[PDB]
Amino acid sequence: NIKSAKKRAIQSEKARKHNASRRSMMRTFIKKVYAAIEAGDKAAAQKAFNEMQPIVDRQAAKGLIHKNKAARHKANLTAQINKLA
Amino acid sequence: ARYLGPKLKLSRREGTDLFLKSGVRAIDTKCKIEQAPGQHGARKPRLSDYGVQLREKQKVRRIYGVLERQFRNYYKEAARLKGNTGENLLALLEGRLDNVVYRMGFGATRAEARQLVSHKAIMVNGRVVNIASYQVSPNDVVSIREKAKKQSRVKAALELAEQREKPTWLEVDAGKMEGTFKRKPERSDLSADINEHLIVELYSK
Amino acid sequence: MVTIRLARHGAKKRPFYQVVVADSRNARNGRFIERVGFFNPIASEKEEGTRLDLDRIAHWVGQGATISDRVAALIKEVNKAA
Amino acid sequence: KIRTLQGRVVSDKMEKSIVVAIERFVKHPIYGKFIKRTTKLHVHDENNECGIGDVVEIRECRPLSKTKSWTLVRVVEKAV
RNA sequence: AAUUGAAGAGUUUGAUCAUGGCUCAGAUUGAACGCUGGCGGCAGGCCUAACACAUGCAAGUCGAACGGUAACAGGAAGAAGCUUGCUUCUUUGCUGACGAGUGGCGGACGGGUGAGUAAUGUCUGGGAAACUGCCUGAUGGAGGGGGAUAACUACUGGAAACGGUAGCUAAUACCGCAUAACGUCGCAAGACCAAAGAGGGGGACCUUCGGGCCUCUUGCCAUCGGAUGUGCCCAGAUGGGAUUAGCUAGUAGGUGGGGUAACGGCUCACCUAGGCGACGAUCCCUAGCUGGUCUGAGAGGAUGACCAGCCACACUGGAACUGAGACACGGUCCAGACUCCUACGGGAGGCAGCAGUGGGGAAUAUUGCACAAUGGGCGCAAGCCUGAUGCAGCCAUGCCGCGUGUAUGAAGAAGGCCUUCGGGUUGUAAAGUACUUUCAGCGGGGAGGAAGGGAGUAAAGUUAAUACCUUUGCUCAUUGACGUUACCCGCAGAAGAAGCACCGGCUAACUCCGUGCCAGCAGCCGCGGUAAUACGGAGGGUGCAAGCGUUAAUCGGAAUUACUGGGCGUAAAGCGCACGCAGGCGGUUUGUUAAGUCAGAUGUGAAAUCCCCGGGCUCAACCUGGGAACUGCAUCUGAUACUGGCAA
Ligand SMILES: [Mg+2]
Ligand SMILES: [Mg+2]
Ligand SMILES: [Mg+2]
Ligand SMILES: [Mg+2]
Ligand SMILES: [Mg+2]
Ligand SMILES: [Mg+2]
Ligand SMILES: [Mg+2]
Ligand SMILES: [Mg+2]
Ligand SMILES: [Mg+2]
Ligand SMILES: [Mg+2]
Ligand SMILES: [Mg+2]
Ligand SMILES: [Mg+2]
Ligand SMILES: [Mg+2]
Ligand SMILES: [Mg+2]
Ligand SMILES: [Mg+2]
Ligand SMILES: [Mg+2]
Ligand SMILES: [Mg+2]
Ligand SMILES: [Mg+2]
Ligand SMILES: [Mg+2]
Ligand SMILES: [Mg+2]
Ligand SMILES: [Mg+2]
Ligand SMILES: [Mg+2]
Ligand SMILES: [Mg+2]
Ligand SMILES: [Mg+2]
Ligand SMILES: [Mg+2]
Ligand SMILES: [Mg+2]
Ligand SMILES: [Mg+2]
Ligand SMILES: [Mg+2]
Ligand SMILES: [Mg+2]
Ligand SMILES: [Mg+2]
Ligand SMILES: [Mg+2]
Ligand SMILES: [Mg+2]
Repeated sequence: NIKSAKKRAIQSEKARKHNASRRSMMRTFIKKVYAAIEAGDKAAAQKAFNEMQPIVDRQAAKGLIHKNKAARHKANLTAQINKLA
Repeated sequence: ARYLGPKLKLSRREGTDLFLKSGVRAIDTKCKIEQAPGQHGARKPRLSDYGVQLREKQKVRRIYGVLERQFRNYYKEAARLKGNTGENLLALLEGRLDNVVYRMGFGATRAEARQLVSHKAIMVNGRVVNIASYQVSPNDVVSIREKAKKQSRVKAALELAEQREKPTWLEVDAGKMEGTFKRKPERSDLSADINEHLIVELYSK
Repeated sequence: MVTIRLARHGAKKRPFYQVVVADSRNARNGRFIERVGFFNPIASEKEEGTRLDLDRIAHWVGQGATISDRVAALIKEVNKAA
Repeated sequence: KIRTLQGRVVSDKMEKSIVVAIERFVKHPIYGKFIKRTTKLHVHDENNECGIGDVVEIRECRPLSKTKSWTLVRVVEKAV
């Protein structure tokens, strides 16, 4: 509503889409990992983990997932794979 | 604020002289004191304990020219201040500038002595204080302002001021027209014909 | 950021400030952490008028806090030692 | 330790969902008489052992379950 | 020194004592109304409809992040107005600046209101599993690339709101890439993650004269810290009702995945069959909580405006997005209720911000001034913004101060009133005479709230440096909305300034006349039918006094819910009787326990308030320094008579 930071309304939306995409691309690569794990494949599992690893740490830094969020992922995943993989 | 009506009418009802025409003459008459504050003024008021309790404080009140509001507060204060409520009442009552003005004899009546104050023609430890209830205290020094010094009233005033018992807790001059409040008047100074613990009882229930 | 500033508990036309440490975003005369002085701008020549617990202040300042233009001013006026 | 309570069990019959009573005595804030104000607490015990009617010592921890913020520390007596 | 402080009266009776309710004196109020009304200081001001709202204003700022020029300003090779230095327009962003635009920070603060909430709350006290913008401590970073787009230009659709297409461009927008530990995952080996530049001044040197380069300043990334803020969990306490007694399927717990900043039935799947409740669950009704406020000798009772803290809400219901923080008061989305604009196709908006309006009501203010101060946002700065705030206006709403005059004045006038006609009274009252002039009026003078910032200059911290910057002095010119400021001086004339309730008893204050169970009074008792101190008028008086009364309202007295502090034979009151579960209480001795109980220590109990001693406004209200007090809570250590447990 008429007040300078209508601008902020349009700004927040820029950001909204920005994060929407990566936030998604992130959790896709995250899925990829759980996929192999649910399958049985120990290799593709590590494979997935090593590609999702960077992109988690990565996003965290830029700050749409923030630190400990990443950790857990590496943590749970790691545990998982070498349970029977 | 100020009573403002006939002054003697009071003394007559209160049954005693209140020095409201304080000036020239003495031991009234030239008035009619006593036997008729009004149309049935003669008749004896076989009056209740509430009656007497009422009139004593009323007397003390008609004396210093103070209204209920202030007076009620004076009591409130006395009561707070350590040691005997009834006395502190009187202490406070005397610490009144306008009173300390009249007492030092700069004014015939307490009223006159007050009008004096109201009319920035008086000065505690130097500077002018034009408000009647200004509390005067030990060592304070009140003096008529040069501007209107030795003028009609105050001459006569300081004059019959010696006709009076003349205080004790203070020290006039009459030349420099200044005076020093030496000490908070003791109980034993003043009074006799005023009975505090009645006006205490009054405001005590 | 936490700051030292003049909370104003004066009285119409006769201001008298409580200088205070607080969360800078709080109301002027509101939630504070501790009082660390006072500054009577009427004070007058008489006596008192700018008592100031320098010890705590410059410990908060070191602690991280920051200072009003008008507070620091009272300090390089209070001199500091004499 | 940092503080601790005791109190009889009252219910063992659930997979580590142990519940403990804690009777006190208090001045009635208005009529002086001292009366019994009980407190029940959902306390964790692993490998279920505390038994109905056992006195037991209890300490306060972080939230285990919704309802649980206490663990046991010891036991005291049995066969009531 | 600092809670060292408690009263009773009227009324059942012919009368009495008791029982007992009603009533009164008191204090208090965000008050209203009737009458009246002079000035000031401080304060207070929609208690009702969380009813609905026209209009202005309440959040912006930064050109020292960026492309930039459209405004108005200088200036400029150069084209000239021409009265040869005064200067006109073409233009050029060249720079002082600056609309719009990108960008950063702020729009989560400040301010409003208690609708909801009897517990995602509050208060007291504790705990473990967390994040935390700006500020700050430390230690290193701060490489090298890429693709974009708004603005803009062209065409173009709409009444408007606001758009479509296509180009085109900068950065501190954006994304790779390198780098990668004292960070994250991992027992380890290993694996993996970031960034941004902008400005000030400056010796050679030289440059494509833009700069390199030197130099500081500032911004940027990471890690661990602090500080503040915040999330979470525990226990106790925080209203009423049984004419509500049973409640509960994520319900209670366990295991694993998921999830969150974090612990967690937070979520899920499976397993267990749990969980709550008569010490009051569930259900119903009411409600923001606190510090405190009023009252009371206290204990209590009542209460939660103004000030401060916490919470909750932002047209109603719902949702998330952005972000350090929101599920966002002047942000977005959906639905709804409602209103406004419209060229009829479509658009827009939410005062419980300030002021103001309609409405409701017994009743609650100006569509003001200013950022001068204090404080908040942005900025290197100067500044800009700030209905926060400082102030002004309105209302006797209250509290406090002051005034409306001071003296003098008698056979005491007149008039009124009463009168047994002798006199009495109004009454020193008036008149008269002297006197004073606060306040309001008028005129002159004139504090403080002002610190700081601006130029200079000086010295110092720096560095190639005497630049810059920062620092600290010096001078110089300055900055107040309030404001006809406070306060001071002169001026004139007592001149402009008293009203309201009451007078039978309780209860201070009495007569006449009118009236005649009428008119009328009435807090309670009760007054009125011919002498009415009770009606109404009058004269007199008492009480208050710029207020006075009436009404409303809380506590008081009410020991009239009695814990302090009461009763039940005949006044209200023992269940018609018994048995007995729960519950309460329980003889006597020793040991042990140490929960109650007691002791000490420590932390905590925000400030304000209250109180004590002070200090500051002419006093006072008001402002303020310092104590005292917060009678509470919690941890630890003790003591063991009494109570509780245990044992015999
Ligand atoms: Mg897990
Ligand atoms: Mg008054
Ligand atoms: Mg009778
Ligand atoms: Mg009127
Ligand atoms: Mg601009
Ligand atoms: Mg960036
Ligand atoms: Mg990398
Ligand atoms: Mg880069
Ligand atoms: Mg789990
Ligand atoms: Mg409510
Ligand atoms: Mg009492
Ligand atoms: Mg307010
Ligand atoms: Mg909502
Ligand atoms: Mg987020
Ligand atoms: Mg609004
Ligand atoms: Mg408003
Ligand atoms: Mg109306
Ligand atoms: Mg305001
Ligand atoms: Mg006559
Ligand atoms: Mg005047
Ligand atoms: Mg000044
Ligand atoms: Mg000065
Ligand atoms: Mg009487
Ligand atoms: Mg009457
Ligand atoms: Mg008659
Ligand atoms: Mg009582
Ligand atoms: Mg009784
Ligand atoms: Mg009976
Ligand atoms: Mg019986
Ligand atoms: Mg306190
Ligand atoms: Mg004083
Ligand atoms: Mg025993």
